[PDB]
Amino acid sequence: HHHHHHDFHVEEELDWPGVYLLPGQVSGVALDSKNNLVIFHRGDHVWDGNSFDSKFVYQQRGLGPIEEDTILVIDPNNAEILQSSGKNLFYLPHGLSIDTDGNYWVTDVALHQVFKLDPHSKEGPLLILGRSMQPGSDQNHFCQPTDVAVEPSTGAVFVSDGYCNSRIVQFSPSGKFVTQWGEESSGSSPRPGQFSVPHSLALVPHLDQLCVADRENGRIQCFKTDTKEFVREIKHASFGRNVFAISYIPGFLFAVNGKPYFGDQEPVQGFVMNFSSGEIIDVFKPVRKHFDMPHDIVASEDGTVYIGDAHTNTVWKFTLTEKMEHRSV
Ligand SMILES: [Ca+2]
Ligand SMILES: [Fe+3]
Ligand SMILES: [Zn+2]
Repeated sequence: HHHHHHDFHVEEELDWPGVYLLPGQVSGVALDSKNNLVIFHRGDHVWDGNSFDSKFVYQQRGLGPIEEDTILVIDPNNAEILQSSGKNLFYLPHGLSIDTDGNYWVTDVALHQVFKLDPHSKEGPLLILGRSMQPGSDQNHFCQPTDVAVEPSTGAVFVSDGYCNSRIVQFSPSGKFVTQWGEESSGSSPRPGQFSVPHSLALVPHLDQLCVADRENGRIQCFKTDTKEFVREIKHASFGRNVFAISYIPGFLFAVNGKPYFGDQEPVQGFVMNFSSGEIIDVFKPVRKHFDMPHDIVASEDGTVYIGDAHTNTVWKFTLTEKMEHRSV
């Protein structure tokens, strides 16, 4: 604020070779305890108009599951693939997050399910939530579930359930339904506690909060994690129509929006917000390749930010910095 604008800026790390990877649609990103990037991709499977019918049931079961490894851990420096798994399990990968023990938490929009996986196991999922290929809206069904966040202090499993639902569901560490909140965003304006496609979750550990990217409303909703009380709404004209994904590190909320329609004024970008005020302090995009559907984002306390694209099938590494003078502008 000494010069006209703001001093924090996010910039692509150009010496990171992970941009040269050729995965399928990249649906989820996360960081493991060694700060390695972990991605969740769709191989040769694509989400299109012939994937689901009118009742949200998956059409291409006979093509089988994705045959190639679907989860990759990627070195933060040389971008080499350190390990891979997720072979012969998934149909349309979506969310990926990692709990405090290092377990993977994954969602599938075709299966309508949520998986807990031990990364160092050879004997299949530790937990499966929801019913295979069966979309629903009760305590034991999902409808195209989008993301999962697991609270390190309680072990509470939160699932954002809604490309066709409008809820967040709490589960016990043993997979048992605890509680749920949220409903479809009502007539005229959308009111607090109402989702239209809860698409991304970020926990705020020491403020006991949970943040939700409401993609169709173009906004973020924050809730108190114990009481479920609506804390706050973040909405900016810069987002445009969508907020696809969010990530928290102390001090900052990071977000990606959606691609503009023809005529739209708001480009596709990463966003950096001051977490307290909720205000956008920085806007960014890659130098190599381009955003089309940036779909998930994960930030590290060390200042690293990763983004995966579900259309250009790419992951980028970025770095948050504060500089005395702005190299650009
Ligand atoms: Ca994620
Ligand atoms: Fe300044
Ligand atoms: Zn999605």
